[PDB]
Amino acid sequence: MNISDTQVFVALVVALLPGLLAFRLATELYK
Amino acid sequence: SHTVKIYDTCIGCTQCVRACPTDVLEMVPWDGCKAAQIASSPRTEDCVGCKRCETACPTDFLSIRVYLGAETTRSMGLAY
Amino acid sequence: TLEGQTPIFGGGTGGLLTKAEREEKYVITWTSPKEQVFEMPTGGSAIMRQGKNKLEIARKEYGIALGGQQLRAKFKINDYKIYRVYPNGETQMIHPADGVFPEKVNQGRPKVRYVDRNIGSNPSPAKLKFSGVQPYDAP
Amino acid sequence: DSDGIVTHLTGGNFATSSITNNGWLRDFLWAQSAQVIQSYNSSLSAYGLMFLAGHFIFGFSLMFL
Amino acid sequence: APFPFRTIVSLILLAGNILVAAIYFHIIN
Amino acid sequence: ANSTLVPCSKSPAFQARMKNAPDTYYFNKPFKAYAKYELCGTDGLPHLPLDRLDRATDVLVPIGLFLYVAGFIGWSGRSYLRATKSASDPEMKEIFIDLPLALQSISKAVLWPLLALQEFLSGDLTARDEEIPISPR
Amino acid sequence: DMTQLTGSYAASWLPWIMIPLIFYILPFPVFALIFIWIEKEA
Amino acid sequence: MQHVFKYLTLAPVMATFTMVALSVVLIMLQIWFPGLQYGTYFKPTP
Amino acid sequence: SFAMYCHNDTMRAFGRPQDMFSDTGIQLQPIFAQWIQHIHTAAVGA
Amino acid sequence: ATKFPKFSQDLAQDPTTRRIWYAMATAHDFELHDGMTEENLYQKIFASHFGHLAIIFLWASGVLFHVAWQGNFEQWIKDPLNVRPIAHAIWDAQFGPPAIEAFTRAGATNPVDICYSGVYHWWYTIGMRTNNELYVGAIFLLLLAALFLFAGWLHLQPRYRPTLGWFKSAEPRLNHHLAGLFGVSSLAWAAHLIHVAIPESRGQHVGWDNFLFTPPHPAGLGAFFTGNWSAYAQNPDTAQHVFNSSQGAGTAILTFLGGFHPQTQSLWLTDMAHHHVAIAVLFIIAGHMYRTNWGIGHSIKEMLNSKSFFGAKVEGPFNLPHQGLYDTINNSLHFQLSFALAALGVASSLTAQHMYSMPPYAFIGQDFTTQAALYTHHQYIAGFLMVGAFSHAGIFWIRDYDPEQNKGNVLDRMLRHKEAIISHLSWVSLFLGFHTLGLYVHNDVEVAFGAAEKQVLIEPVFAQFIQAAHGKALYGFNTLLSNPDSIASTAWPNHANVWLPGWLDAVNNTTNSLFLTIGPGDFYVHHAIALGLHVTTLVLVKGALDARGSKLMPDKKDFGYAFPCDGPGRGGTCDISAWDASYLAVFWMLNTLGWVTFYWHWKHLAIWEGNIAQFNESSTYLMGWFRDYLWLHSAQLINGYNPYGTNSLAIWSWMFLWGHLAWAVSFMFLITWRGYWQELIETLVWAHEKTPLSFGYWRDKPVALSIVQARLVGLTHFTVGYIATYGAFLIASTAGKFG
Ligand code: F6C
Ligand code: F6C
Ligand code: CLA
Ligand code: CLA
Ligand code: CLA
Ligand code: CLA
Ligand code: CLA
Ligand SMILES: CC1=C(/C=C/C(C)=C/C=C/C(C)=C\C=C\C=C(C)\C=C\C=C(C)\C=C\C2=C(C)CCCC2(C)C)C(C)(C)CCC1
Ligand code: SF4
Repeated sequence: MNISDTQVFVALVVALLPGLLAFRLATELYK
Repeated sequence: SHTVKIYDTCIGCTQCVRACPTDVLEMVPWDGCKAAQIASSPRTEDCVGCKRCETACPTDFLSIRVYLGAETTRSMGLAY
Repeated sequence: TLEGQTPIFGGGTGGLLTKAEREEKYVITWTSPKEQVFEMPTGGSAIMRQGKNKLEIARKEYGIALGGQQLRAKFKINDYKIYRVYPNGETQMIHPADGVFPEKVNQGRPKVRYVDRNIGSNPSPAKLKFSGVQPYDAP
Repeated sequence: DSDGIVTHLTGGNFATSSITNNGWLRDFLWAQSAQVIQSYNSSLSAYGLMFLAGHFIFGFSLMFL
Repeated sequence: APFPFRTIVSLILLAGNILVAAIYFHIIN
Repeated sequence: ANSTLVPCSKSPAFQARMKNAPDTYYFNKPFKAYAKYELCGTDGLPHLPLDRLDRATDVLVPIGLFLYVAGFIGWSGRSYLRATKSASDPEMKEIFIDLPLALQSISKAVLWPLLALQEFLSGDLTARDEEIPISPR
Repeated sequence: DMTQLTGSYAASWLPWIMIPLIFYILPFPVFALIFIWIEKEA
Repeated sequence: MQHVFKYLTLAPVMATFTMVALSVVLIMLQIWFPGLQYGTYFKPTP
Repeated sequence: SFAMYCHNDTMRAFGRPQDMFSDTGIQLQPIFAQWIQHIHTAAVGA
Repeated sequence: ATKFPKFSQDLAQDPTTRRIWYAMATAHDFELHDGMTEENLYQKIFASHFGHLAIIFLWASGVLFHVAWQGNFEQWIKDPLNVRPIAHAIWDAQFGPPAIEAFTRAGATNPVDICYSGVYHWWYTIGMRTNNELYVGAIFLLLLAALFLFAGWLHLQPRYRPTLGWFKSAEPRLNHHLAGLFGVSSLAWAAHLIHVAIPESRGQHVGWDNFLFTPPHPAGLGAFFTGNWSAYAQNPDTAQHVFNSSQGAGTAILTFLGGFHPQTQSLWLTDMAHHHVAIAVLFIIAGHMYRTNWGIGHSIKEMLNSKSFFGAKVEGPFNLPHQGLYDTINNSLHFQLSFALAALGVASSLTAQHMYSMPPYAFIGQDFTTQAALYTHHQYIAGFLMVGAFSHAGIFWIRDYDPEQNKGNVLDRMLRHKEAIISHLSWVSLFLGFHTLGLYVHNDVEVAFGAAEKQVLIEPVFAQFIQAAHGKALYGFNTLLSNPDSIASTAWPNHANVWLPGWLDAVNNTTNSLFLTIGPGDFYVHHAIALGLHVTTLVLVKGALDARGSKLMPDKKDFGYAFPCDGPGRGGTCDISAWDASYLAVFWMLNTLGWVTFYWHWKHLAIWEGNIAQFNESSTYLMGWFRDYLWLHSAQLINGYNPYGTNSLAIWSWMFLWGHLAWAVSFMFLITWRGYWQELIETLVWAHEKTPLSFGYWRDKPVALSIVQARLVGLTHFTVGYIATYGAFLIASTAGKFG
């Protein structure tokens, strides 16, 4: 029994947090 | 542009100046050698970096050294 | 303005390009004792006129090759001059810079990019870290 | 044969196998090299030795190039 | 120069090689 | 003691190869030599071990024979090269072999192990470090 | 059936849209962004 | 004639003569004593 | 010439032989060479 | 000029397409950036390392998420020996029905890939059982990566940017990384094995919901504090234990049995727990060696600069001058990176050599394709790391080494006899190459002429003796551990060889890879490997030691690490830079690792087939490798698709040709050189300018790739084709004949 629809959607929303922080770090390193 | 330096071991044989295909080098008065002249590189903006001058230099080690640097249109030898 | 008659040439594919009209162009002028056939720097043969000639070339190396290896070495013509022409019309004569050919020593020429040591005494790059000075440029 | 029926050396596989270079790799290079790859301990063993000799010189040349 | 410190370490290391070869040749167990 | 190698004359796999071998010059006598003298593996092929105090001459004879010949060639070339250095045109002596000099170098190289020992003891074998061309560090 | 791409996993419609998006929808706009970035005059 | 003798002492000529002479020696050793192997040299034929 | 071979490899790997450049798929008949063969055969009367 | 690249005005003023190429190539060379200071160099690197750590955690999160989402982990638990693990689903809209059916397997109803990384076996051993547990781990790694991404941004803010002195404080960093990063992490992992993994292997579920009140051992922590440590080793798992069940399961948490679990054929979980317990203690002790803030502890600078050995005057350690080295390493990031890459390269080789022989994961030794993939993966990575160690060693010589502060020390001595080092490495390479190749072709001619008995077949007696010394009684030797009466086997004073009965059982088991039997075929290939190791070292060492200069180029240090040449003068100077030696060494590293992985794969293929005699009789001549390994095992790979249909190997067939194509393209970049293409590009420039309706025009003037860039691009195609071609063959030839 693999993960459900809600778990996949939750992982997508959670992955936004490292996504935005990756952008912040990349732009900071560009300075 | 490339950087062309002339060191004190130059013997003033004028061979580097004759070998230059873009007239970067000229011979100037000097007193450090019997020929009483030394190579100079006043026009390094026209230097392409072919290193023909180093090939022509008879001293050991080279009295003239070319250091390839920032590339421009004329240093890349571009007719376009 | 640069005066002279262009050599007889039927056209070629190795002539000037957009760079001549946009960034810079070069012109080589010389005087010949007779009408004779020479080789264009970018391929093909052209006929230089009886009087004084004027040739437009894309690169400075073309003028040094034509004037140095053909005009002087082959046709015994020693009065060729190379000009740099800008799109705005400004023209400066760049070869020979002071009227004397560079291979012949001329008084009043300063020493440019001369290092007062043998090449083996250049400092190690570790000594010049974070200073922006190359070993060959070190005092 | 006596009836005029022709069986070809590779059975007419050029039309369907040569249109891909996997077919060239498999049905031409791999399949038709069986004779030279299995020529050891036979009269064709010289061709087997020269098959490896050619491979050696090709790789050897890459050092210079 | 006899190289004292050089040859002492060399002899010690060579002694280990001989000792291992002794076990390998069934001279000692 | 080693048990995975047995004498070839007692290896059934080797006997199968011996029986099935072609009856030519290349297999008649060599197979008999392998049977008496060689140790065979489970595949029936002779194997050369280095874990035997016995048959040590089987290891030392080929090794010593090669080292003497290789040293003979090396000493012939070295002594010939050293003799041509004093010549006016040593390079010309290398594309043109000097027969009297080559024969002399070859003759002395027969006793190369003795000559090399004498040169090493007298310090003539090697040149000093400071007298050898090197590149800047 | 095995005549089409399917998914027994949760939200199998996600590869149906994400594969086109990442591989042949967004990459050209992304290349345009990078191209503008690397060609900007100082 | 002395020029021909000088030619025969050339490095390629001497290398060819030496290589051929050594090749012949090794070839005849294969004909007279085929199948020589490590652990078999200088042993009597069984 | 070559990229259509790569096209054929990908179509065959996909299990889509009908999309290949082949006699049984998208045909590329060398009609001019076929025409020459017919002309040269009919020239002698065969 | 252009804004891009921000770090180089010299590139930003370049009017050609070379500007874009070189910006990407020098973006991470922070030391050459415009106006770069030493403090800003370390601060930028420190934040970059946070980004790389986050990328690793995101990568591990993706592996976990796709298995929990599209894999078959729970089904694979019930039958690990017969169920194919699923990597992820396939969504390629260009698939046809035959391709969809071919890739629909392993119990799935959609096309899937078969995992070959071994993560199923790893997660199974460490106690993971459900897809929800994998999902929670994936979510946790997403948050962990977010933490490190924030940390990198935080440590770039003005108040949190560390000073240069903080980066240069070597002793506190060594103390914390030994005791804390290595020791405490090892202790925490042993805790996970004791508290979670071991109970889960005995049918008992331990998770965050019940681990606080579920002791791992009946004796509890009282046995630890009272000195009754032997209670933890009592009642181990029985030889009839069934993994993931309580049948035949003991209660011990720290045993030292040795050998393998009889069913899983992998290392005992309780053995691994005691391993990381002992490792943690050793590394925590090692983390107290150097002085930081309390006087006690060694000073590395003092140890290197020391000149007195209990009063006696010595040059230094081993009577060798090590003075001035502390500043050399501490100021050279390339010197530190060289050691770090070399250590990781050796560790990656040791991982490959020890994971196949002593599998640490349940049933992973029976997943033949996974075993081949993991060994090849970590050996090739090790080879790349080894090249990098010497590459940055050559960079150290040019950029960070100065003779004045290293005068007369051990580093200077190496540079002063570089000719002896290089010439002797050349001799070893020539000796190995002449005789290894010569013996191969001698065996080639004998076998070809029907005289296989006339082959030279040198027995690897020295390595066979080592195997016997480790307990392998097959060879008949009676030395050390293969001799039960030997003092090594008995351990006469204490008889504490509680490892030996398990170790000997695994050593003499004929069904595992622990000390595989070796014959003459194994002797020759190790000497091929030795040749590859010595030549690749020769190319790398010669480049590093000649980086400062040579007779041909005395002033090479003034030109940098990577330059094309010094012109056609002085005979010609192609590939003269130290970078070019690293470029040449990658070819030899690929060739050496090719020989290594060819040998590992063919030997294991014969064993898995049940045809060990094939390898033993054919590996002694090169035609046996070419015929019975390459030609023989390519048959099923190249039939992944054919005029009759497609199977699951169609991807490895297409990738097999894709690797050959990339390899072929590299030859163009490597054989043809720049000036040919620059002249061709000039002709195309003319054509574009004279063609109507072509309104486009280059903002960057098109130029041929630079001389150095061509070597890099060609090497990249050569390497990518090398890896892709062999990876496809390795997977297809093993998975096509097995699970
Ligand atoms: C931009 C613009 C432009 C234009 C317009 O405008 C053009 C045009 C021309 C004409 C004139 C001619 C004819 C055409 C053809 O056929 O070929 C091509 C094809 C195609 C397809 C090309 C392409 C086209 C265009 C590009 C289009 C685009 C569109 C798209 C879609 C976009 C997309 C975008 C996204 C974002 C991705 C040509 C050519 C040539 N090219 Mg050339 N281009 C250009 C671009 C480019 C680049 C980038 C490069 C690099 C890669 C090159 C390259 C090349 C070479 C090698 C050659 C040859 O050989 C040729 C010749 O010379 O002959 C004679 N070139 N061209
Ligand atoms: C390193 C490596 C290697 C090695 C090491 O070890 C070797 C060795 C062997 C042996 C064991 C034998 C016999 C020995 C003798 O002879 O013995 C007598 C003598 C004496 C005792 C002594 C002698 C001495 C001398 C004379 C001295 C001089 C030398 C010189 C210097 C050399 C140089 C010269 C030149 C060469 C010309 C043999 C033989 C064979 N082979 Mg074999 N090898 C090889 C190489 C090779 C290659 C590449 C190939 C291809 C070509 C082949 C081929 C062949 C064939 C076909 C055959 C035959 O048949 C034989 C037989 O049977 O087997 C069994 N393989 N081998
Ligand atoms: C003249 C005889 C001679 C002698 C005594 C040596 C001696 C040496 N060479 Mg050497 N070499 C020679 C010729 C010789 N070389 C020639 C002709 C070449 C060109 C192919 C080389 C190429 C060479 C390389 C590339 C290397 C050596 C190395 C070495 C050293 C150890 C390995 C060795 O013995 O070489 C083994 C032999 C070879 C590698 C090839 C030589 C084989 C040729 C065919 C011998 C020719 C002999 C000559 C024609 C006889 C003429 C004599 C006659 C006029 C009387 C050692 C100092 C190695 C080194 O520096 O290690 C420290 C190393 O890397 N040599
Ligand atoms: C680095 C980890 C990683 C990797 C390599 C992959 C790989 C893949 N994913 Mg995936 N995924 C991941 C993490 C990862 N996943 C995570 C954490 C999630 C939960 C948010 C998802 C959710 C997800 C969905 C919903 C789908 C895929 C799909 C796919 C496949 C097609 C690519 C795609 O559509 O991307 C889609 C990617 C996302 C929706 C988000 C990815 C988020 C990760 C963390 C980004 C990682 C960025 C990376 C580290 C930076 C690279 C730096 C650069 C220098 C290389 C491919 C096998 C598709 C598939 O299964 O096709 C069959 C699909 O539909 N993924
Ligand atoms: C026209 C040819 C073509 C095209 C365009 C595609 C396109 C695609 N196929 Mg595909 N395929 C084809 C032919 C083709 N296929 C054929 C002929 C077969 C055999 C029948 C297959 C079999 C096949 C399978 C079995 C799978 C695909 C998948 C995919 C998708 C992933 C993209 C990809 O393949 O890698 C594109 C690669 C990248 C974009 C690289 C990502 C960037 C990273 C960061 C690079 C990092 C490099 C790495 C670190 C270094 C090497 C590491 C390595 C050693 C492990 C994509 C939709 C996969 C899928 O479903 O994806 C969801 C999948 O599982 N295909
Ligand atoms: C932790 C390991 C590590 C670290 C921190 C570094 C760091 C550095 N290396 Mg180094 N290196 C390493 C490992 C490492 N390397 C290894 C293992 C090797 C052996 C292969 C090398 C070989 C090497 C050479 C030969 C050179 C460096 C250079 C450099 C410096 C500049 C980086 C650069 O050129 O810009 C960034 C460069 C790139 C991004 C290169 C592009 C990518 C290449 C072509 C790989 C091809 C991509 C492939 C298809 C897919 C990969 C995945 C994809 C996501 C990229 C920098 C300090 C250079 C230097 O200091 O100049 C003086 C230099 O010349 N290194
Ligand atoms: C099949 C391919 C191949 C082969 C055989 C070699 C062989 C060699 N390379 Mg090499 N190399 C190659 C490809 C190859 N390379 C490629 C593609 C690259 C990338 C550019 C390199 C890069 C490279 C570097 C950077 C270095 C080498 C070195 C070496 C030598 C070390 C091994 C040795 O001494 O063995 C012994 C010699 C051999 C096995 C060569 C074959 C000898 C033949 C068989 C003797 C036959 C004699 C016979 C009479 C000839 C017939 C007559 C004929 C002349 C007409 C050796 C000559 C190293 C070196 O020179 O160190 C000494 C070194 O530094 N190579
Ligand atoms: C027992 C044995 C073994 C082993 C051995 C060994 C281990 C050895 C070592 C050795 C060594 C460790 C050595 C060293 C050396 C050193 C040096 C240093 C040298 C030198 C030399 C020289 C110098 C030479 C010279 C010469 C001569 C004499 C002649 C010719 C010429 C020449 C010049 C070359 C084996 C198993 C193999 C086999 C069996 C037996
Ligand atoms: S060629 Fe060399 S020696 Fe002659 S003038 Fe020029 S720099 Fe001086």
